[PDB]
Amino acid sequence: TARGTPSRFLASVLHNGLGRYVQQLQRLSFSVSRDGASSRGAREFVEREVIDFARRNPGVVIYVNSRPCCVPRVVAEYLNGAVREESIHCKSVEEISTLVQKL
Amino acid sequence: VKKGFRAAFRFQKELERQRLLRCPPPPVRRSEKPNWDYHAEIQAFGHRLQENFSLDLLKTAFVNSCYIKSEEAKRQQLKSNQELSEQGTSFSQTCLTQFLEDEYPDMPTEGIKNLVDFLTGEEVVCHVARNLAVEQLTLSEEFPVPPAVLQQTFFAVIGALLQSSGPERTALFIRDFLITQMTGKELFEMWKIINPMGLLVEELKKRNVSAPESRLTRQSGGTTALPLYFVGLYCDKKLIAEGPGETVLVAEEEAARVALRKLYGFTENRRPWNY
Amino acid sequence: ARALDLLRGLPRVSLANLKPNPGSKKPERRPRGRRRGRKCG
Amino acid sequence: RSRAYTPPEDLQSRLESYVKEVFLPSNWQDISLEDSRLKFNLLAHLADDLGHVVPNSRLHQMCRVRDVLDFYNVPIQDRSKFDELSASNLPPNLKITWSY
Amino acid sequence: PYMTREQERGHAAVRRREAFEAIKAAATSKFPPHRFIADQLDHLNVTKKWS
Amino acid sequence: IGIRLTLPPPKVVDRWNEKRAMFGVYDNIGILGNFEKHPKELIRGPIWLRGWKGNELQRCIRKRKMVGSRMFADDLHNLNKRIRYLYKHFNRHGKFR
Amino acid sequence: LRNRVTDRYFRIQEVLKHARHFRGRKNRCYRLAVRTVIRAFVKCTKARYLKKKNMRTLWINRITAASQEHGLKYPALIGNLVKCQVELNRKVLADLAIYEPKTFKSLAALASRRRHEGFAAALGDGKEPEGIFSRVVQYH
Ligand SMILES: [Mg+2]
Repeated sequence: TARGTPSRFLASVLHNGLGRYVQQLQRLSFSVSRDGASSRGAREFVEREVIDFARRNPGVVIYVNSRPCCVPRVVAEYLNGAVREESIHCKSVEEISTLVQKL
Repeated sequence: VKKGFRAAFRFQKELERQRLLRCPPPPVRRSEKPNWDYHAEIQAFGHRLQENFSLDLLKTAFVNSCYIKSEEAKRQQLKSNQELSEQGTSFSQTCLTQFLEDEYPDMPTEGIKNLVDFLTGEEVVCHVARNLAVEQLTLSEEFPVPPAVLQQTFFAVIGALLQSSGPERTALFIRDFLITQMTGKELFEMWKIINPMGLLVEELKKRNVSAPESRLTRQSGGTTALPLYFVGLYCDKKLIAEGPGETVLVAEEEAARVALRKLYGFTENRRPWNY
Repeated sequence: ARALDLLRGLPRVSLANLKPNPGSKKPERRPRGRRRGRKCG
Repeated sequence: RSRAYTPPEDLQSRLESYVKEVFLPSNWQDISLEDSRLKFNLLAHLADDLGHVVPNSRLHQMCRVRDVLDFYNVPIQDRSKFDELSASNLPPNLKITWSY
Repeated sequence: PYMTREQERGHAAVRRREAFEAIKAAATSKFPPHRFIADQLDHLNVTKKWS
Repeated sequence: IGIRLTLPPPKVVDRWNEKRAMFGVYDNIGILGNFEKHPKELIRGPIWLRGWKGNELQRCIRKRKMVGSRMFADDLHNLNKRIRYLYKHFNRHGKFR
Repeated sequence: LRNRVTDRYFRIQEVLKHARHFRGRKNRCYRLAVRTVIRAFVKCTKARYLKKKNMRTLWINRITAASQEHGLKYPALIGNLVKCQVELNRKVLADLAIYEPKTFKSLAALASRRRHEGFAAALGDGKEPEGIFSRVVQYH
C-alpha cells in the first residue's frame, strides 16, 4: 500500500525525449544452464531471438554467460545505474521476448 | 532439526542481503565486476547516442592523464585525453554561445558568459556524463571519478565527435544534452547576481529609459510576522515589473529581477527552445 | 508410423520424462485452505 | 571419431560403382533391397568408403537405392553450441561466454 | 401496433425453429476432444539440453 | 526462530549403487520365464502382507489371523484394541452411507 | 513427524514486511499483524473509489472558489460552458483557475455571456434569433 511503500514523481532521466531519444537500457546479462531443465525456454531465446534482439537495439550490449545455474536470470542494467534482475526460470520463449522487450 | 535444503538456502541468501544492509561494500567500478567487455561497450556507447564515432578517436577520449601515470608506475612491478578535450571544450564553449545569442538577442555579454559557465561547469556536465554512462567507460586512476576528470572526459567525447562528424552534428549533440539542462530553470538560478537593482539601473540607462520609482502597489498584514507586499517599478508612470516578498526590501529586490527577466527575454512564458 | 520418426529428434526417454495420460490421475482434494476446508466439506 | 559428414560432390557416381559391385540393369536408382545380403553388402561398403553408417532407426526405411542415395546427400554437422553460435555471425553487441 | 395478432401468426416461425435447431445441434455435439501424438511426445522435450 | 543458521551437510547420493543399478530386475520374471514364478514372490516384507494390499482394518485383521499366535503379549493387546477401534470407526462413523 | 514446515519464516515475513510501519505490537507479532495488514489491504482497494470522488469535490470546490471571484456561481458556470459546446472537464477547469487565470476570466465571461443570452432568448419565447454564443455546431 502507498503509505507502506515509497513514492516518486514522474521524471525522465536526462530529458529523454527533448533533443533525442536515448535508449535507457545499457546491458543485458543472461545466465543459462546448458544441461538444466529450468533454462529450457531461455536456451531457445539464446538460440532463436538473442541475435534478433541484438539488432533492434545496438546501444544495448548483451551477455550470455551459460554456466551451471539453477534459476536462470536476466540482469538488466540502465544508464542511471539501476539494476533490475528478473528471473526467467521455467518461462517459455514467448514469455521471455515480452520480458526482455519490456526491460 | 527439520530436514531439507531449500529453506536453509533461501535463508542463507536472505542473511547475505542483511549483511549488505549492515555492512555494504565500498563502490568498485563497473570494469572490475563481472560481465564487462571494453571494446564492446564503446561500440554500444555511440549507438545509444545515435552518433557515428570513429573508434580509435573515441577510445582515447576515455584515456585520462591520471590513468596513464598509474600504468607506467605499475609497469615497474597510450595517448591522453588532453588534445581532444581542448578542441571539445573550445567548441562547446563557442557552439553554446551561438545558440544562446540567437535565442536571446537581448542578454548582455556578461550573462551569456555566465550561462555557458553553468552548462559547461562541473555540476551540470557531471550529471550529464553520469547518466550517459561516461563514468563507466573512463580510464582513470581513482573511483568514483572526480568531477575534475569527468568534466574533462565528457568534453573529449564532444572533441571526438567533432573530428568524426563535424560541427553540423556536434551542434546538435550539445543542443540535445547541454541546452536541455536549462529547461525548467530560472535565469538567476544560473547567473547569480548581487544587487539586481544596480544591474537594473544601468540596463535602463542603456535603453535611454528614465529611473524606476519603487512604489507599493499592493500589501497585506504590514503589522504581522507574515506580510505580503507587491513592489511595482514605475518608469514614468508605466510599470515594467512588480514583485512580491516577505518585507519591502525583499519585494523591491525581487521586482528588480522581474524587470531584468522581461528586459532580457528570459521570462517564464517565453518561447521554448525549438528542437 | 510417422510418430517413430518424431522420436528421433526428441531426446531420449528417461525416468525424468514420464507423464501419465491426461485424465488418468485426478488431483487429491484435501481440506486445507479457504475453499476446501473450513467445515471441511 | 567425429560425426561430421559432408556429402561429396560425386556421390551419384560412387554409388553406381557400388550397386554394380553388389550386382547392373538400367534404372539403377530403383532396385528393391528386399534381399538382406544385397542390403548388408551395399550398406557395409558405403559406411567403410564414407565413414557414415546408417542408423538402426533409418535402416528399415531404405528399401530403394533411391532411398540410400538421399541419406548420403544430406550433411551431418556435429558441433558444440558454443561452436555453433560463435560461428554464426554474432552482432557486436552480443557476447557469449561459456563457463563449461 | 403495426400488425395485429392475425397478421404476425407464424411470421418468424422459420427463424424461430432454425434458432432452436442450432441450440439443439449445439447440445447434441458434446464429445471428448481429439487426443494427439503431438501433446504426448512433446513432454519428452523437458530434458532438452545443449551440446 | 526455527530456521537453521547454517546450510545442512551435503546430500551425496549414489545413483549407480548396486541397489539402484539393478533395481527392477526380475520384476518381469513371470511373463518371460514361462510363469514359474509370480512377481509377488520377489517382494520381501512381513509374512502377512506379501502380495496383498488392504486398509488398516483389513491389515490388522489379517495380521492377527496369520501372526497373532506368536505376537508379543502387550503388542497383541494393542492389536485387538486397534481392530475393535477400526471396526467402530469404519462401520459406524463417517460422512457417507 | 515425516515432513514439517521449514518455509514458515518466509511466510511470516510476507505479512510482517507490510506491517513494519505500524504502531505497537502489530508490526512484530504475526497474529495481530495479519489482521491489520488485511484491514490495511481492504482499505487500500476501497480507497480507489474515494480517491476519485474526493478529487472531484476538490475540483468543484476550487472551481466554486474561482467562479465567485468573477461573480458567477458553480452551476451557472459549468452548465453554461456546456451550452457553448465547450467540453472541458472539472480537472482542467481547476487547472485553469490556478495556473492560467486570464483564461478562467475568459471562460467565466463566455459562460456568463451565454447565460445572459439565455435570459434574453427565453423572455420572448417563440421565434427570435439566437445569440452569437448560442448557436450549436451540429455534426453529421
Ligand atoms: Mg480459521
